[PDB]
Amino acid sequence: EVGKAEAERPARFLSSLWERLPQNNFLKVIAVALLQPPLSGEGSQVLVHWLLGNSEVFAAFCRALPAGLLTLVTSRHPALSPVYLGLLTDWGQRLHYDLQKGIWVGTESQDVPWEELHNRFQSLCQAPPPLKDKVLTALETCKAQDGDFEVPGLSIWTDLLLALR
Amino acid sequence: LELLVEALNVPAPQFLIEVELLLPPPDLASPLHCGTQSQTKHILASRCLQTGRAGDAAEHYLDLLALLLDSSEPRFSPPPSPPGPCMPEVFLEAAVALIQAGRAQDALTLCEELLSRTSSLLPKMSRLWEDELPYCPLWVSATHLLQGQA
Repeated sequence: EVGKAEAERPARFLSSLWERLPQNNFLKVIAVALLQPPLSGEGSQVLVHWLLGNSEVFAAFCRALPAGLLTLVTSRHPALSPVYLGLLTDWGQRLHYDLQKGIWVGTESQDVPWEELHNRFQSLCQAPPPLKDKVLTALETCKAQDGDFEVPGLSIWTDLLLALR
Repeated sequence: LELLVEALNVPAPQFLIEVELLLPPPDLASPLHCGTQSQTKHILASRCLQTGRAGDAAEHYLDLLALLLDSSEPRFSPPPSPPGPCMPEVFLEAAVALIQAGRAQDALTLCEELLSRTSSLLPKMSRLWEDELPYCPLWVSATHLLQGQA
């Protein structure tokens, strides 16, 4: 209805909603609306633009939801893929390996753990082929960027690629 | 010690009561314990390495391993006793010596042959994927360490 009105742009309505109502609920709802087939997909087409415009919401979008939902979203909308891997690629890099417990960990408490990040990459790899090659190349290019090791304790990306197999 | 090895290189029961029959077989604290050529060639090599004569120690240790592992046909030459080092520790000492000499490309062939020969004993390193509980003796780790410094 706002689109047909054309008075104010949809993004302004959505930004106001974002301040107004509960965020956790809202994000699940956006995720779900991105996948409902059209009935008149201009709706979903608007939300992708809004999300790519607003980085802060997308930081909590990918962070709060479960894995398969984000996977299906990203496979439906290829415009969300290159940013999502970029979000994940930045969360790994701020981990550190401790030798006594064989687990990558973060410094700050709000840094994504190993298990959640593994779950996300596993879901992305268990997906259609158009995204599998994307994530795989993004991981290999980030491995070689940090020394092309083939042994654990040195690169989170080597450790991911080892755990996928 | 150099002389003692060459000395040990060279190899009657009377119907009567002699002294030898009554004297006890000697212990390890005694000065009359003298092990075999191999168990003394290891003393020479160990004492040559503890002082900083590592080139000489390398030749001594390779001579030792030649004795121990080329022993199929002739009379046997045993390894040191199990107060002293176990048979992997001997290889490690050899490789340390070869590093200090400047023979790292031989200190890798030592370590490769050691892991080749004990492959069946090494753990399968599938716990590497699953990450205190499993078992690995020190010498496997130490092998990779020397293999690195090389």
